[PDB]
Amino acid sequence: YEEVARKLVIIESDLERAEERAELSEGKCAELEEELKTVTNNLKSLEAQA
Amino acid sequence: EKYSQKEDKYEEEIKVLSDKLKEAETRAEFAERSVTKLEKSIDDLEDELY
Repeated sequence: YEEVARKLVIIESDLERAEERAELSEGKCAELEEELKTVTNNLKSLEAQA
Repeated sequence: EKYSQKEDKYEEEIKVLSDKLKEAETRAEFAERSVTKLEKSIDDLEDELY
């Protein structure tokens, strides 16, 4: 119970971290979608310009 | 940017060709007046020779 309760806290903290990594990797992927759309739109602007 | 510079290099090729064409055409049309003047003088000299 204490091994699984402290590991429940580790696993809740690792859920908070796994979720934080879901949010951070999703948040960064979404930032990259914006960076990507920005450089894709700049590329389309430069490609249209070129 | 290289295509902006090519826009200029090609525009410069047009400008240079426009100047070279204006010279070639002006020289051709002037030289064609020298053709017609020499030719007319040749006909007049032939009328005199006749």
